[PDB]
Amino acid sequence: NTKRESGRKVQSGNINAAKTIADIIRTCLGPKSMMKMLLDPMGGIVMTNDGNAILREIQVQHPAAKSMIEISRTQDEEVGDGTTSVIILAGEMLSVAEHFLEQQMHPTVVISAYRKALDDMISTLKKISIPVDISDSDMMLNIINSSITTKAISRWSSLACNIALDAVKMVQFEENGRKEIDIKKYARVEKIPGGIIEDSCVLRGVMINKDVTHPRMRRYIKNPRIVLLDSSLEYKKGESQTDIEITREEDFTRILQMEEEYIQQLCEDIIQLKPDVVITEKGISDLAQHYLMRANITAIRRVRKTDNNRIARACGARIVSRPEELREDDVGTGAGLLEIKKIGDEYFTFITDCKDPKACTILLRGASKEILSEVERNLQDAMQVCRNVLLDPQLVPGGGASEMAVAHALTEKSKAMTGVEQWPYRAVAQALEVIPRTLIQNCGASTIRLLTSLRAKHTQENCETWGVNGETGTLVDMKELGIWEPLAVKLQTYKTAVETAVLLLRIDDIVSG
Amino acid sequence: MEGPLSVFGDRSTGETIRSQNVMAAASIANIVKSSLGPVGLDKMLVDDIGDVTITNDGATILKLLEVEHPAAKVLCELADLQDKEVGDGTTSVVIIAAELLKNADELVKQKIHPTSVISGYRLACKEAVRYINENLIVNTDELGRDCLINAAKTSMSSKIIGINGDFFANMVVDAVLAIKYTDIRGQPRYPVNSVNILKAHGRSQMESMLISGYALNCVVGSQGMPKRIVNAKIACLDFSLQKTKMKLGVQVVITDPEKLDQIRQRESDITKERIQKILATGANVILTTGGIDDMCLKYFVEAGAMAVRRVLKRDLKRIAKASGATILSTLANLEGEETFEAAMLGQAEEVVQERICDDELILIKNTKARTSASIILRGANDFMCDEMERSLHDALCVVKRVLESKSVVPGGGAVEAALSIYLENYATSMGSREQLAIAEFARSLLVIPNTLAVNAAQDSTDLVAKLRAFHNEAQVNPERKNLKWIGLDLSNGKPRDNKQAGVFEPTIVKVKSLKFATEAAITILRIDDLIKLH
Amino acid sequence: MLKEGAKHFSGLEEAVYRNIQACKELAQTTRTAYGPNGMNKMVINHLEKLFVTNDAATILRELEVQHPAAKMIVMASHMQEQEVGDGTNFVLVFAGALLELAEELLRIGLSVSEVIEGYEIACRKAHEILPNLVCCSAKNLRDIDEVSSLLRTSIMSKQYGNEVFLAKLIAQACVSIFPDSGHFNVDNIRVCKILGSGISSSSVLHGMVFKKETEGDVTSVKDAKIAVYSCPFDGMITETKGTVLIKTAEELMNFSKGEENLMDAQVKAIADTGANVVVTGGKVADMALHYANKYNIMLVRLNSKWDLRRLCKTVGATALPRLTPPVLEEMGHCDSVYLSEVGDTQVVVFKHEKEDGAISTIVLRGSTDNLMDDIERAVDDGVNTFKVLTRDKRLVPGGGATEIELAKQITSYGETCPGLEQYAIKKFAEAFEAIPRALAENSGVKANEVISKLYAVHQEGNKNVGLDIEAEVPAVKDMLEAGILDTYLGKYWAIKLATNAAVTVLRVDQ
Repeated sequence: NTKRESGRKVQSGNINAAKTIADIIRTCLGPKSMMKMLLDPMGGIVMTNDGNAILREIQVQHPAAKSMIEISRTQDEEVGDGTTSVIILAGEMLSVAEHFLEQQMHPTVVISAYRKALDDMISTLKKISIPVDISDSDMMLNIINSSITTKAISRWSSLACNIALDAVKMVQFEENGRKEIDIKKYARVEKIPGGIIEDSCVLRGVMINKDVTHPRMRRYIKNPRIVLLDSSLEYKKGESQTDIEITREEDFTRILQMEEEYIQQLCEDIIQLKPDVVITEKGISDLAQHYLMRANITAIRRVRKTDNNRIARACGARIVSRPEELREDDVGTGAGLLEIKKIGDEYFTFITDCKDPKACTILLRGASKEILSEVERNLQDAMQVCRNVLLDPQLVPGGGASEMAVAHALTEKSKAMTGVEQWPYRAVAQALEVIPRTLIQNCGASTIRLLTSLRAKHTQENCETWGVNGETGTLVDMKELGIWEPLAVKLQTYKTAVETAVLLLRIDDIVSG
Repeated sequence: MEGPLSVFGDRSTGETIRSQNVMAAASIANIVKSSLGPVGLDKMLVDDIGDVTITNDGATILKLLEVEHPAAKVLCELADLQDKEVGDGTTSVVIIAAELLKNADELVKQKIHPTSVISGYRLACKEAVRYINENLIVNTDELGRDCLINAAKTSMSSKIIGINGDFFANMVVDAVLAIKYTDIRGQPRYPVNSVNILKAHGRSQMESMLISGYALNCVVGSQGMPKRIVNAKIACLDFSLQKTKMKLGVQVVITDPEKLDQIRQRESDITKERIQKILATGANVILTTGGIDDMCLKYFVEAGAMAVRRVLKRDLKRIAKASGATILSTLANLEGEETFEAAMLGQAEEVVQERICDDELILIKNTKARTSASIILRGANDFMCDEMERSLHDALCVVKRVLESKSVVPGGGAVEAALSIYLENYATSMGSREQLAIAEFARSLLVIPNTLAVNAAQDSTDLVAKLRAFHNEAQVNPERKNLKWIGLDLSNGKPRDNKQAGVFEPTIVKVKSLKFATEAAITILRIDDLIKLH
Repeated sequence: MLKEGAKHFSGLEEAVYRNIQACKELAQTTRTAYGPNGMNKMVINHLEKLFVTNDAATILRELEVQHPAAKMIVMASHMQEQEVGDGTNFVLVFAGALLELAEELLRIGLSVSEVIEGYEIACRKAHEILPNLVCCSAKNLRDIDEVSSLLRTSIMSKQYGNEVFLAKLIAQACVSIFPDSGHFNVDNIRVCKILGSGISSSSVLHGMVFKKETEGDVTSVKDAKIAVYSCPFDGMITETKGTVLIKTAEELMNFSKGEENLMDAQVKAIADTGANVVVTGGKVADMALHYANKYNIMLVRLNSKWDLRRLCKTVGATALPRLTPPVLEEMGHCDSVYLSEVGDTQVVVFKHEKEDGAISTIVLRGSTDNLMDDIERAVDDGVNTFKVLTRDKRLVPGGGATEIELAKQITSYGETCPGLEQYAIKKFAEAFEAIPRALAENSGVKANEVISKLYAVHQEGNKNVGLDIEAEVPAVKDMLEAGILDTYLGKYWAIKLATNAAVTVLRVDQ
């Protein structure tokens, strides 16, 4: 429409929106988490350690609160964790740096100071990034346990340690000469009903639960060859064309059972030509599956065309129409295991594949229906580590001490790179140290004096190598505390926080058309 | 709101409604001030309640806005006229006219004849265009100290990927010459969007590679089919050969699947026979488009079926017209029943398959009936290749337009600096009432380098300091003078005395921007009989 | 307050905010009051009279406040002014922005005593490195140029436009004659405005300058004894009495005959007792006058309250109206009595010269007193700037170039220590920064353009801003190497006294 808002009032309005979001989430961060309680507008209490569940249900304000969800959903899509971490960084830089730089009135040199701050971050980050062995599970077990122990639930953390550390190593690119981080479609989590953690087997490969659910279908074949159309399946799926009577209820029932009867006639070639797995990307009826029991062949239904390529390249399935009339078959083996387990009347087909482009979804078991989801939550924090240790064997220590170490590295380069640049460049260095100060604020001491003891620690002996505890508030070795910071989170969350703070600085006008 | 609301049509009848629309026009113009130029600020603009967009392109902003004032309205109309011309220069016409429609009602009131202020605007417009044709002081890109290379290197320095742009300078010089697609007048410049630009990630960051002839992005790593045979003849294939589902001839009513089975064994044989009759005709490199299933790909690679599949259609339409090929002279079937003819083939001096950056690409060296060139880049990563792509296209567009107009002008408010001055010097020579028609017009030019400076945090006061310090009174001559200068670089917002940069826009985009910015103040004047309606 | 008791004007908001806010507003007018000025301050008074000035000591005495934090600091600005000359502009503006930085430490959660002791460590360390920033000295106070080199900064601290002619002219009016070995006149330097002969025609007249017109002939000797009287001579007019307009005019003639023979003997008894000059703070009688010409005694027609008290100090006389034949109890001191035409006005000139007992008086000539009474304010602190009580005044960089020279040292010193006093040492280096930021905003550019350069130049001592283009765009002005100097002592007290005031006013909550 016709709408214009004058400058400073909007950029300050960006500050008031983002900082108040950054208030409680900074205290909801880490093992010193608080809980953000939303009272329902229809009555009812909701408190978690995740403000994204809180914010997306409640009325999001317009000026800067809308952009923080957008940078969070990108943060939640990639690694999941750190959505709490991104939003508290940008609003803190938005509050501390901007307001007097608004008085000196320059947007541009602030934006250039973000480019100076991001590059100074990487140089001091790699020097303290410590390589752990990707060929040793216990070197990876120490960091994957650190991400799960943000909660007080640590009983089945080791069950989450066992399955994830070997699956994501098998999840690779389609380029297949490459590692680093897995993709969410190629690494999924689903719960398997019933079961015990003493039967939660380590699955690396892809599971197909649209496979066998009845024991007459395919039993223990090492190459489950998925069979598309054209010799064992044909194109006829219609009707024998009985007469159309508009004044009868039994007419519309007969036309559907005649449709199923030709699907019975398609599977007559499945008896005579003997597949082992047949597929249908349009989905078949359950009554079509009973005649496949007479064929002793499993079905695959409610799937897509791209699901069948990524499994058959992985599990070693040959794309055939007959096993007696072959069609230049695929690889004969890519599978390390063929195992089908049952819960009730539901067989769950597993096949473990080795360094393969599969759309992986792992096995997980708990003890109960609610505690099946607790294992599922633990594997979510597990896969963030397993992609990162695939991404970066090097990684930093820290409990927020690295955030101070980035903050002090800027301050030295603030005094070294003298000029007009240093005043936004030193102001954003002040914004970083507030967050671990708040983590040791919940620990409880003269946290401002500790903040001095943070900085005197940095340049003298150890930047954050000897770091600080964020559950006691004491300067501890973060290598000896066993708590480690994920290096990709140190990459990604800093990259996202500087981009949001640029865009909220550039805006001073909103319209509604 | 000021003025009466008892009458309809929001009529206020006089100085209040003349004070209304100067507020309604300036607020539109104030939006473009934040987003002016490459240093202009991005605005997050909500579309309905949840849909947002981030823009600093003013024409895209005005598409979002819904006018409720004629001062809101005609600024949207005149800016879209320049938008359908180019899309550039639409920012300048909006900001200036808000001051112009403050100045026009004061003086068209003061008629001996009312159009004299308007003709004074047009005389100021024509005084610009004459000296616009007299500009060679700043912005030559048709040559430089070396060549168009000097223009392109500073243009690739204006588009930052670091300190690079040195090897990238030669790409922009080739691009108007590598293309030969017929423009108007048969000019030696040719459109820059027809250039085959390819990426190759992970090598020297400065490095760029020129290829004589067009370069085809063909896939490697999935196909291993015969493609490396060196030829001089190519075949372009809008074709697809599947094994699964290619032929239908039996209805779904017949109760016999055996009839559906026996015609399947004939469709699988003709795909292998199709590539035999193509290779028997005389081709040895064929270029097949995609469209086959994911199950039919894996059979062609390990067993052997000669093709080059899933090639880019955006290159293949260019290369087949470049090499003398036809892709439509034998299409009456999409299966392996017809044979291949000799008129579909392309012509080159040789077709060599060079593997480089671990990627075997098909380089059509010296396409015949038009000899061309292509450029494949060398970055260090994917996103580093993604940055230099956007670094190219703006330098591709600005150099192509300066080759069109021989006389070319500085860009932004740089050219407006002498137009702010020497039109007012021209205004005093006209004498009477029409002087301030030119003078208020030339006064309104000053805000364009000013508001871009604030967006660049340079803040408008050294900008009016330097540009007035250049302009010589004893030497009102621009020619290339060391006694007056007019240039200014906008990406820093500080005057860097340059004439090879990519921030200096040609004559053509500027002279039309002077038309509609003048016309917009004229547009509000065109009323007769301000009334209401019940 | 919860109860009927506890009358107080400070508290949780008011001590943290409003005490500093009151010190902010007094320092708000002194943002451009030291160094180069475009700033001017018109005042109507408790006298309700129009004056413009740039000396804060004239402004702040017109200013009244109920805030004791705002009230206390202007006394400490006087304590620097009692000790050294100009720099009393600096004491308020330094401590004012100092306390604003202390609010920000109180925003974080720092204890007040951590903020109290924080600037105290910073006050001591800065006073250590400050004599290492001595760049020159007044090696020859008899030289006109070395004296004028110091004075150009303090006159600039009133007005940049008159810094060069007056600094010569004060040295031409000889503060140079003092060896400064315990020699400094405080009232025999007293600036004498002569109306007319506009402000560049201001002149030099050593010894006591009296604007009052010389009546009668000149003294019999220049070695004359100086008789300084409050009102020896009178002038007669009267009106209607208790019964209106008295019954005769004979006693009017009888009172008039003895009145002439009274003032005949008054000039006679002064001539008998040895004094050959009479000072009349009252008006001149005609009958007294024509016997004074024959007795060859010089007369002053009228004198104000300030004229007698300088004579009772310098000559050593006693001021009392003589309704008796006067005798000498006044002991004339000056051995040279001249009459000069300054501003074409009969000017009484008294003169004597001693080693540590000399007199040398500033005289000004200008076409407007309301201009010239502010020009003398540029002279007033400049003469007291010579009172360092040393020959070698240990000259530091003038203009404020020492501030960025200090601020490099202090925030480096603030980084090295631990503590919560650690932050206030770093904020103390920020307190040097605020004054040239406020001056450059009167120069015509932003502060961040300027203050980036003065930190980036190096330990240099020379690089600063004036009010030129070199102040504006490059922010480099030779405020050390172009005749712009300041002394150590004025810089030493103004940092000291601003510190002790600001530490004092920070502890109070009542």
